Amino acid sequence: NEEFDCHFLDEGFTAKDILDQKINEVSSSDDKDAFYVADLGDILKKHLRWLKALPRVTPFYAVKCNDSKAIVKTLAATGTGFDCASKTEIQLVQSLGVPPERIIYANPCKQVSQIKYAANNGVQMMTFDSEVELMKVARAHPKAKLVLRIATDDSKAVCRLSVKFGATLRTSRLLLERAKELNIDVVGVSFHVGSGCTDPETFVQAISDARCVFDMGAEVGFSMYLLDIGGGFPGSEDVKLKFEEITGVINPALDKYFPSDSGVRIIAEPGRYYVASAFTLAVNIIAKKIVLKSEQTFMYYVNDGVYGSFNCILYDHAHVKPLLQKRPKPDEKYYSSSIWGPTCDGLDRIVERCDLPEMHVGDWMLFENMGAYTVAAASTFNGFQRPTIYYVMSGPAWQLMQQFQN
Amino acid sequence: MNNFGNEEFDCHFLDEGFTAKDILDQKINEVSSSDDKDAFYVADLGDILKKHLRWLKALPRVTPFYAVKCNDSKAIVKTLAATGTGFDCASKTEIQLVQSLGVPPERIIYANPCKQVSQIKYAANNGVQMMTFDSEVELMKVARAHPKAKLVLRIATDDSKAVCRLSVKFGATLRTSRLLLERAKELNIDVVGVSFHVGSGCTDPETFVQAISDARCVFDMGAEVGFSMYLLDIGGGFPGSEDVKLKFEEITGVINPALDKYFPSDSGVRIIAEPGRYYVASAFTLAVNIIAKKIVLKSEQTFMYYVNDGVYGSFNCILYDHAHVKPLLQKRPKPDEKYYSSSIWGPTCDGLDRIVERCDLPEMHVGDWMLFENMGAYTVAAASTFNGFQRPTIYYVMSGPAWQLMQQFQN
Ligand SMILES: Cc1ncc(COP(=O)(O)O)c(CNOC[C@H]2CCNC2)c1O
Ligand SMILES: Cc1ncc(COP(=O)(O)O)c(CNOC[C@H]2CCNC2)c1O
Repeated sequence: NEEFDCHFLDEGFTAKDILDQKINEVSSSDDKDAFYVADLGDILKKHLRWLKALPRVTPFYAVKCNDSKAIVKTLAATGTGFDCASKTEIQLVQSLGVPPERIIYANPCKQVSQIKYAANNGVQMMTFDSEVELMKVARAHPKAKLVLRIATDDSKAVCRLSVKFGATLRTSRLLLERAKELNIDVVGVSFHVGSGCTDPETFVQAISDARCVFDMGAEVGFSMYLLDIGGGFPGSEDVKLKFEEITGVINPALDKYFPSDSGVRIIAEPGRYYVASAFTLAVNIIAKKIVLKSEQTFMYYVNDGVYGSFNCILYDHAHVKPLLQKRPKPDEKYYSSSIWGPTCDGLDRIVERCDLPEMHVGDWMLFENMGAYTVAAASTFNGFQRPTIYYVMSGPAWQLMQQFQN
Repeated sequence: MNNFGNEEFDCHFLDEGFTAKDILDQKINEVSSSDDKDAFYVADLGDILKKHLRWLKALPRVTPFYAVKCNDSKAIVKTLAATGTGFDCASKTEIQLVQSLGVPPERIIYANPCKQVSQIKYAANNGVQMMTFDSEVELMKVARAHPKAKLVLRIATDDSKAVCRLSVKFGATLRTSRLLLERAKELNIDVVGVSFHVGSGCTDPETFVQAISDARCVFDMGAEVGFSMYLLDIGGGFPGSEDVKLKFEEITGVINPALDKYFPSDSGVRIIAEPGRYYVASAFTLAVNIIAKKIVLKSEQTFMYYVNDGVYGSFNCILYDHAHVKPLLQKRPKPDEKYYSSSIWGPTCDGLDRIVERCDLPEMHVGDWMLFENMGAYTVAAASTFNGFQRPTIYYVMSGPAWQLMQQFQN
């Protein structure tokens, strides 16, 4: 089974070269299903980079971003924590041998039976942001260590009047007092700035707000020690606001509001940072139409779409950039083109308009940075199966993973 | 009510005097004093049989080929196969599903106009001869991978009033249709008919008339080039519930005179359709549990309810199918009871996983149930397990008389 099958990446070869090779091998096979190449070594590189940029912050990987068992196994060997949102994710993490103290149940609104599942399996730390959640915890997991999730302002959000998660400071005070009444232990504070962060100062504000709630806890008699700064960090360099800019703004704020001598323990919940760039998707052009506007335009149909990997266009506000597998000659002509998914849906369209050389059925298109919120949310609408994932890892990357295990 | 063994093929008896609603009530009452309150469906296969009887009555000249993609539940396909419908399959997996249930290939149309070559090869290997197409490259692929196929030319329609527009993506113009027929003649490929799709969620029935007229024209084009055209495929778009402005019978009352005018029976034409949501929409009712609750003060009281199904699950139809969902209470509320402005949210971490932005509901509590009717079409077929949340259990029910009706259809 390919789930736990990993291939060697030879010296001097990158995931890109492996992609080229696999494509050339099937040139006349006629079996040209879409497929992923996933470089686990890129995940190890991301971990080293995190250790360098955020030395005070323990990463808890957000399983929901991509729950591939190979990914979770690699990260567990690396020694990260895991942020789990449901019973199934907890089951996945524990099946790989991760002890419960490396799991945070960071879902603020949890079904009671799933809270009980967490309690049965020793997962003690959970987040919350409402009084009803406190009632549920008191009845189903009374010895849990609760982390109060506070609200953060996203000025760019589509729905700004109705925020799904996060308590205001005013509500946070009442929640701390209520938890004290119910004899429930609150041990920290969490927040989530969001993937669509444009200004790193948002983090500063969140950290400042977190400190405020910490002070409230001290007033009510809690011994607060856990600060969870959430996720939202970029997973590729193809972004305006790069990881290191964010961390360069975060670390002084952490030192100012949560100095190390205070005894605070700082964690994060990065999802896309670890996995986005590790996965590259190859889709095959399965159909083609030429529309005359005599300026020629083209419609290409590929065998992955908005019901599959490209659901990220709708759910994750993703902007995907098609890349050519075979290097184009410098002089060849480009045409206005659209790219469509395989399903019956007229809205199953990947790219409305782009410039491409004339391509043919059987040619491949590549999409980089497809690791995050792509396969995790794919469906089998129309009966189309999920692309196979080929995991690769070089020898030196495996050695680095061994060093992390030691 | 509890499934034992396989969910797919387990069916429960629906006793005399009971409706699917009563089964929902019973299931809810049965788990009233426990903490396992996962979301679940009640699927009344008898409603599907009723829909088939209604179709036979309203469109006696049109053989239905069920659009498997709308809801690919094995129980649904088995019931319809026993009923004797055809099947419209969009991929190798759907063909596999239909054939596994024992349906012969002549009751399958591969009505995907833009097919991967290996899937065309699969269709050829398993005797599925009839496929649609709307482009020259498709003719090349068929000539190379399925040369003996019977092709149905899919034409464009003005579906501007339809809820789900398909014509931007699929369908040849009449001008293109002439060239496609001539090209098919060059390649020695047999074109046997014409198909169209007015668009899912049709709002104006006159579209069908024009579509049928266009089909007649293409038929005539085929006759000019030497094809003997006999198959007319009028697609889908029919409503699946009575909760719509444009009801099934108005559409069929517009379709039947057009069929008689442009395709009289004495011509030898064979007329089929590809209804998806018509057969299954109202057969499924979804019950979700309120798993979390927040009170927001405006003191005008407002409420946020969190349930254990969402936009990544069954309610993906809000995004993909332009669905407008109406939450229903298990017990019809007393007239005097106070209502509050309320929002309904899915279980996932996503801030946009929101089912209902604003509605009026009495104050509800964790453990209460909400019902969503007419959830059969384009709901489970496109659900994912994002965040690790599992698909709702489906409980299939069927009364004795419904089974008798199915037996009559099978004979
Ligand atoms: C509570 C919590 N923790 C971590 C993450 C992961 O965020 P990343 O940006 O680092 O991956 C999340 C993510 N929550 O929502 C992001 C969704 C919204 C659309 N697709 C991604 C989280 O909620
Ligand atoms: C070719 C073809 N045949 C039948 C159907 C079924 O249409 P119904 O309206 O009868 O269910 C279709 C539908 N195709 O896309 C409609 C999807 C898109 C979003 N949700 C519905 C079809 O294409």
